[PDB]
Amino acid sequence: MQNDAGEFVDLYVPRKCSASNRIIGAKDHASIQMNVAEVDKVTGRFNGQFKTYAICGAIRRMGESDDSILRLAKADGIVSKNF
Amino acid sequence: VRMNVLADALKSINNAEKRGKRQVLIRPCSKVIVRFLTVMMKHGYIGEFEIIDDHRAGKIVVNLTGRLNKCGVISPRFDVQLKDLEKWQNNLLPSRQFGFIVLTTSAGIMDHEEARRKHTGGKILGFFF
Amino acid sequence: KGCEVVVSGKLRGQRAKSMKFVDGLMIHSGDPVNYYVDTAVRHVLLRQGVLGIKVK
Amino acid sequence: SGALDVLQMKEEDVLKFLAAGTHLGGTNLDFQMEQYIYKRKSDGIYIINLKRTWEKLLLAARAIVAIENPADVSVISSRNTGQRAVLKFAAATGATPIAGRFTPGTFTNQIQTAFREPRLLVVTDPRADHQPLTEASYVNLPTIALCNTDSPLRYVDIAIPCNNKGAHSVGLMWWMLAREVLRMRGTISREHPWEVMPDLYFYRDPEEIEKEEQAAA
Amino acid sequence: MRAKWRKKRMRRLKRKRRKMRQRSK
Amino acid sequence: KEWLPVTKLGRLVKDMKIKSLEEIYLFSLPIKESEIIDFFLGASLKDEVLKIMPVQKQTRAGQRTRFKAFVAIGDYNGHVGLGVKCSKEVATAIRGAIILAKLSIVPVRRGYWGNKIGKPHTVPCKVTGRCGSVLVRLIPAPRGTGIVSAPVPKKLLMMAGIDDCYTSARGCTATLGNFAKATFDAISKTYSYLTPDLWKETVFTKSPYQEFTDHLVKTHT
Amino acid sequence: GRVRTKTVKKAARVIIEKYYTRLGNDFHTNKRVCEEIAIIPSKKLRNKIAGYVTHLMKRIQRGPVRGISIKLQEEERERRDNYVPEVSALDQEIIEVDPDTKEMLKLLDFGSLSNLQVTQPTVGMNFKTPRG
Amino acid sequence: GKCRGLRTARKLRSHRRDQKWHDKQYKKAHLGTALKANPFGGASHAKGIVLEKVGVEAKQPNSAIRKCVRV
Amino acid sequence: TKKRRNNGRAKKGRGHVQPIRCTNCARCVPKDKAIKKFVIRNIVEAAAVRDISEASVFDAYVLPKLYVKLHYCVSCAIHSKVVRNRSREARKDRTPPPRFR
RNA sequence: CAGAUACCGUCGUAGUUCCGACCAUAAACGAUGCCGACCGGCGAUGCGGCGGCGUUAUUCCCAUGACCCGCCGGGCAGCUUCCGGGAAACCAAAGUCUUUGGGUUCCGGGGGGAGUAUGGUUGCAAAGCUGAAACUUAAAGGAAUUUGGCGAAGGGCACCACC
RNA sequence: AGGUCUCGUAGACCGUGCACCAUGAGCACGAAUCCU
Ligand SMILES: [Zn+2]
Repeated sequence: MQNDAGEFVDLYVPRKCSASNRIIGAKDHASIQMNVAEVDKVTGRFNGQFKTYAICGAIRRMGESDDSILRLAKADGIVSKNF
Repeated sequence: VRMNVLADALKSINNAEKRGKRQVLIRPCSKVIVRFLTVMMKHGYIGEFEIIDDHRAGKIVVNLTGRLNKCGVISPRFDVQLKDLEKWQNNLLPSRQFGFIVLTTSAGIMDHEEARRKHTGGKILGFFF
Repeated sequence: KGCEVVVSGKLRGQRAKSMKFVDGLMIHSGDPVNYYVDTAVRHVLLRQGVLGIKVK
Repeated sequence: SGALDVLQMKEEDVLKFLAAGTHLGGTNLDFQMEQYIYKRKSDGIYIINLKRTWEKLLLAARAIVAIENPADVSVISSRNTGQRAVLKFAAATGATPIAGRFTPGTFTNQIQTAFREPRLLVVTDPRADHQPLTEASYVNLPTIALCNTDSPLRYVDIAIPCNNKGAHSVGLMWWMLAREVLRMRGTISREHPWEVMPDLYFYRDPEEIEKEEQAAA
Repeated sequence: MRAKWRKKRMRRLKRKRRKMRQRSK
Repeated sequence: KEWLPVTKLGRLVKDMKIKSLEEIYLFSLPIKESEIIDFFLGASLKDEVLKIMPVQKQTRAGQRTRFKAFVAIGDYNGHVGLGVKCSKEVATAIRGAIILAKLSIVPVRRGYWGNKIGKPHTVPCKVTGRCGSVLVRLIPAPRGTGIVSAPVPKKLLMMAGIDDCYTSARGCTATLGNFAKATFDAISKTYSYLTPDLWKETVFTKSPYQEFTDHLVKTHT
Repeated sequence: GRVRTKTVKKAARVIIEKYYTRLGNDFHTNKRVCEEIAIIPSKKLRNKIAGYVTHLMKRIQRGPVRGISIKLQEEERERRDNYVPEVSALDQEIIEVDPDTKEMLKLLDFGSLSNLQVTQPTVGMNFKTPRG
Repeated sequence: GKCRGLRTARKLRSHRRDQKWHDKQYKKAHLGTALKANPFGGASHAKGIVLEKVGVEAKQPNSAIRKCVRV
Repeated sequence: TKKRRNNGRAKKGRGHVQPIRCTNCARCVPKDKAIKKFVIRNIVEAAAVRDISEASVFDAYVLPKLYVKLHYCVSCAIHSKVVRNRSREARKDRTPPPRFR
C-alpha cells in the first residue's frame, strides 16, 4: 500500500473474510459483522471483551456460514473441544 | 487420455481455490509438480502441503489460502530467451508488481526474476498470481 | 391541493401537439366539480399560430 | 459456550428435553446438518445430539447478549406454533416481536411506516420464513435460526439443531434462549432456580382452551 | 415456395437440360 | 429546505458524529439517503449527461414515449458513480438519474506502473467488467500517457481520477448504457482482487451502530 | 347488487373501533349514534354506515373479528395467552426413552437415571408411503 | 486456435490459407475474374466516347429522373 | 426455439419406437408421443341400472364394465378437448389432474 | 365449389411382403464430434456385487428366489439452486474463457445468385460426391417484451346481439 | 325382548365430428432542457 517515500497512499484498507479470505466489497450487502460476548471464567457474567468476525456474502449465500462460525469458535476455544 | 498431469493438477487446484475449499487431492505426482508447488510455497501463495506416499503415484494434499488468484498452464512448453521473456511478462502477468512466471532452466525450476539474475532461459511451464 | 394545466397548439413543429401537467388531486365527475374547481380557457395568438390555455 | 463447567447441562434440562421430544427430528436429512446428527433410529427418525444443541444454544445466547440495545434484536414467527412464544420472549428479554404476516418491506422499503431496521434477527424456522432471510441479505443483518434436520441452510450464522414441529419443543427452546440471555444479562440469578412457570411459552390449539376453561373455573 | 418443391422443379429443369444435352450431340 | 432523515445513517451523519464516508465504505453499509454524500462531497462533485434515449410502449391508441436519462457523478480525486432513470418527462428523468447516481457511488484505488514514485496514477491490475455482451479491459499505463479509449469511458475515467489507461473493448459498443455499466463494473471490481500488498490480517475497527447506540436512543425512538 | 364500498366499511370499522360502549342492536339507535358522533354530508351514506355497523355488532356478539380490535375483547386474548397450569406438563413421573436415546444419554454426561424407562423397538422397517 | 501442437505449423498454415480463400475481399482481390470483368481493368480514371444520353429513373422511396450517358 | 425440455414424448435413448394409429383419425403417430386414454365405464351409467336390475332373472348381479384403450393424435386430442394448453411456467407440471367423482 | 383434375367417398395400377443384385439419401436431431480430469445436493430407476432388524416358499437351521433398510461402479433420466456461463431461451454442462493454452479431427465469414454452369467421378436409370463466377442487394436473421389480430382455449356482459 | 343398524348424500364425468368461407389501391410520420 506504500510508495518509495513511505507515506500511505491508499484511501482505506478493506476487510477480508475469516473463512474464504476474500476481500469484502464496499457494496456487498450480504456481508456481515457479528459480535460474540466473552464471559467470566468462574461467575458466568458478561463483562464486555469482544471478538468480532466477518463473513463475505458468497460463503453466506453458499449455505456453509454456520460451519465457518463453528470452526472459528473451535479455533478461538470458547465452544467445547469435544463437541 | 491423460497427456499432461501438471495441467490437470493446476486446473484442479484452481477450481478448489475458486470454490473456496481448504484441502485438495491431486491424483498423479511428478518431480516437476513438487518443484512447482515448492516455488509457490516459497513465494507464499499456497500453504504447507503434503505427499501421500502410495506405491502408484503420490497424492498431494495442498493447504489452500485466499492469497491465490489464478494458476494457469501454457501448453506446449514454449522456448523462451532473455530477450523474448519481456513479451510473455507483458501479455501474461496482470501487473508488473506481482505475479511470477515458472520456467524450466538447466539450473532448476523457479521464477523468472531468479533466472534473470542468473542470466539463463529455457521452457515455460505456467504462471500464478 | 390540486391543479391541472393543459396547453395545445404549435409546440416546435408543424403538427400541433398537446402537453398536460397534472399535480395533486382532480375530481372529474359529480357536482363537486361544479363548486371545487375553476375552469378558465384563453386563446394566445403567436406569430406562427394560435395557442390554447386551460387551467383548473 | 461449553469450555467451562457452569455452561453445562446440570440435572433437569435433560429431563425437559426428553419430555418435550427434542431428540427426535424429521425424516429427511439436509447435508449441512450431518455434523449435528448421531445415527438414524428405526422407522425413519433421525437422532440429534443434545450436546450440539446446548453449545449452539449458548452461542446464540452470546450473540444475543452481545448487543447492549435489546430493541435492536427482532424475533420472527409467521407460523401458528410460535406466536405467543416470540411475544413473551420479547417481553422477557426486551426484544422486538413480529408475529404473523411478515410484510415484504420492513427491512428495505425506507418510506414505509413499518420500517423496522434491527441489528440482529432471531427466527424459529428457515423454511416457513424464507422471506425474512431474503430481505436479511440486502442489509448487513446477521441472523439466528432454529434449524431442523430437513430445513435448508441458507443466510444463517448460528444454527441451533432442533425439532421445530411440536409446540413443546419450540416453547421449551424459546424459554431456554430467554433463560440464558437473562442469565448472562445479570437481571436474574444464577444459583437460585428462577423457574416460575415452564408452561408459559407453549402454544395450544383453541379446542384445548375451551376444554381447559370448561374443566377449570 | 418452400425448398422441397423448388428443389423438385430444379430437378425437373436438370432433367430437361440433360435430355437436350444428350439429344443435342 | 431542511434535511429530515428516515434512516439512522442519515441522522448519524447529520449530527456531525460520522467524520467521513470512508467507514461507510469500509463496513459495507448500504446507502439509502442521498444527502449524506452531499453532506460529505460538496463543491468538487460535478455531473453531466451522457445520452438521453427514448423508449416506446405499444398501446391501443398511439405510442407512449418515455425518456431514459444517463448521468455520471464523481469528483476528480477518487470516488465515482452512475445511475439510470426513466420518466415521461426529461427534467424528472434527469433529476431522478442525478439523485440515483449520487446515491450509488463506488470507491476506486489507484496503483503504479513499475516504479512507486509520487502519487498513484493508474489502475493497479487488469480488471474486466461485463454486462450484456459488452466487454471492457483496463491495463496499467505509464505516467503522462493519457486516457486512450472511447469518449464515454474517457469521461468516466476522468470522473474516476485515473489519468493513465490502456483500454480494450469487445462486443456491441453502440449501446451506451451497457458500455457505461460495463466500464462502471470494471472500475468497481478493482477491490475484489487480492494483491500481495495487503496480505496481512486486518484489525477489526469499531462499528458505528454499537458505538452510537446511546446517541440513537437519545435522539430517536 | 347491494355491495358496500370500501369507504363505508372503513368508516364503520373505525366507528366501531373508537366507540363501542354506546352501541346496540337496534338499527335506529346506532343510526342516531352515527348521526351525532360522525359528520356525514348525506343521509344514505349514514344509513349504510348504520346498517353495516349493525351487521358488524351482530357478528362481534357471536365471535371475534380480525379487522377490529375493541377494548373489551382486548385483555381477554392476553388473559388466554397468560394462562398457566399448576402442573409443569414436562415434570411427569415416568419418561419413555428409546434405546438409542439411552445409549446417547449413557455417553454424554450421565450414567444412570431413575426417572427414565426404556421401550421396545419395532420389528419391521416400513416407514415410507408406497410411491415407486 | 484449435490445433495446439509444438510441431504443428503446416496444418495452421494450410487451414489459414483455405479459410482466407473462403472470404469475399481476398477472393475478389486475388482472382482474374474480378479484374477481367472489371470495365476499368484496375484503373482509376478512363476516357470514352458518348453515343446516347439516357435518363434512368430513381429507386422506390424517392421520385426523380437521373441524367446519364452511354459511354 | 426450444419449447420443451423433451420433445413432447418419452424417447431418450432409443431413436425409433413402433408407430401406432389414431382412433378419431387414422394418422400414423409414434407410441410414446400419442395421448393415452385408458377409460373405465359401465354399460349402463346411472339411468338404466334400476331398469336392468328390476328386469333381471338373477338377484345380486354385478354389472360388467367397458375396458378399452384410446390412442389419440395431438390435433385430435386438442380438438376433442382432452388436453388443453397451459402457461409457460405451468407447462412443467407433470401430475395428472385430480379425480373426485 | 364461381372454378376443384384438391380436402371427402367407391373402385383401382406400380408398390407395400420374401429371395438375389443395385444407389447411398432424411428434421439420418439431443439441430449439441471423440478421449481425460475437476466442480453442489435430493429421491427414484436397470444391471452386477456387498452388509443388515424382519415376513413368504406353511412354523427348526443354511443358502437361494420374492419384499424392506443402506452402499459401491457403469448407463437412460428427473427435481431445486445468484457455483458458474450466455444475446436470452436455457445449460450441472452449452461450467472450469481477457484472470484468454489438456490432446485431437471436420467445418462458417452479410443476404440472393446457388448446392447453380462447367470439369472430374460412381451408377442400368433416377441421381450421389467434389464444386464457381458474372450480376444484384442494406438488410436478411436469433432471443425476449409490449399492443393488435386468431374459422385458439377458458370465465362474464349487452335488446344500438339473440331466443 | 326389541323390529328400517348409525353418521351427511353431484345420485350430471352420454359421444365424436361439425357445408361454402376468396381478395384489399397507397400518398397521411415530425424524437428534445435548464433557472436568478
Ligand atoms: Zn387422429
